[PDB]
Amino acid sequence: DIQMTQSPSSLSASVGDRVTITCRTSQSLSSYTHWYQQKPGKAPKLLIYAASSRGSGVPSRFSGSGSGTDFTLTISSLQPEDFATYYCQQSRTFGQGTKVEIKRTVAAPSVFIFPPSDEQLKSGTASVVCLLNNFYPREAKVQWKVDNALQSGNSQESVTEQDSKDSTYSLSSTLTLSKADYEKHKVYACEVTHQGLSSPVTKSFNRGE
Amino acid sequence: QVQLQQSGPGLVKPSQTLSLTCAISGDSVSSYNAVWNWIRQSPSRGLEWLGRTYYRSGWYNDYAESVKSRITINPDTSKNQFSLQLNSVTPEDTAVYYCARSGHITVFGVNVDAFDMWGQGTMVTVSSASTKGPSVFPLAPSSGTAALGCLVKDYFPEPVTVSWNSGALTSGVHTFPAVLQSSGLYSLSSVVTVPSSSLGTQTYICNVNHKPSNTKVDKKVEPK
Repeated sequence: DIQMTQSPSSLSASVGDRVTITCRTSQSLSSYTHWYQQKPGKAPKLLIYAASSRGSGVPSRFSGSGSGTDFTLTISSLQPEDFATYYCQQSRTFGQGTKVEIKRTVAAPSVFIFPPSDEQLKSGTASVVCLLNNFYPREAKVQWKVDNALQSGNSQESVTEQDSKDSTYSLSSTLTLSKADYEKHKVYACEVTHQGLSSPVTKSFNRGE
Repeated sequence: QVQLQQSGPGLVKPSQTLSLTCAISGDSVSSYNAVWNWIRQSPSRGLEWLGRTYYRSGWYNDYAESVKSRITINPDTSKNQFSLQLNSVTPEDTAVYYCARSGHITVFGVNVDAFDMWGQGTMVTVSSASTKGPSVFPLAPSSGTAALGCLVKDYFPEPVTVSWNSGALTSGVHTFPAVLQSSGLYSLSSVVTVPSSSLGTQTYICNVNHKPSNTKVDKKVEPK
């Protein structure tokens, strides 16, 4: 029966900011709301228990408060390592989570292009990888050109979560071609647009060199 | 403190049975001040408590309404573990499964229902497809920072883990989330930035582990 509603569903705040997340219960008389912090690829960790007690190993910048059905989690001074999703809980019910993102200064990506390995070519497929390293904010455009022809529908992107030390993102774009198609062209180019750059950056190689 | 070590296969065919185990160290499965839970998490459904077992002068079990007809959670007092069995699985059961202890932390002496320690999670994929280990290809540094990496291609199911130099190299590493390709196999890359000066003196090896196929691969990544 107990329902838990968390607000906001996400937020961005600067390092040093005071951050407040709310959880509102319904159909409960209990004041024992617990909070968890979950970082990418890790299990949730108990952060606050029984509305206001700090969990083992939890620093003093985290605090909890509760009044009737309204519970709050406060980070008094946000740090880059507090990038996480925060969940409230009562009994067998979890809230939906609040994603805390770190707002920081603009940072242009470092761009690298990788040809397919000879080993992979033997398998009949060629993957060409473009890496954008350590940039902020997340918005970035990556375009593939093969002998100057813009490519469409043959690439996939993946992005990391914000880094726990410098709050940047990194991104990969992978162009997949058959070996025969790879061998028919010479110039492979990754063109990157990002607000940290004064104009688009292109990295390229020539197949065979 | 307590440690919870999960094990069991991460691939289950639709309609068949999911079976996982949590091995406890630092507390007893039959402790009077512990409750042993299973919880799952999926991007869509968020965190969902499944059930629990605990001993209070006899064993008790409670299960979530959503899984009650299909679920069993059993203690093993010989090996200090507890299991999850979930029958008749469907694609909606694809999730990361966590074990966790509750009912151990106290406030004014009262044991509280906070999940104070969690196991590492087991990713479970409900699919009829067979397991496949990855191919690993180098992403070579070309020609004062150099980037290098490993392309981990064509595996099933998730997850793959990647370390560098057997976990000696952690600074500047990025392992990307896997992408599902149109073939229905996953692929990811792991990259590291290093000083270009170190390329002619430092060896770089990516260590790839795909537990569902028992694949452990080490690939030396060198200049071209």
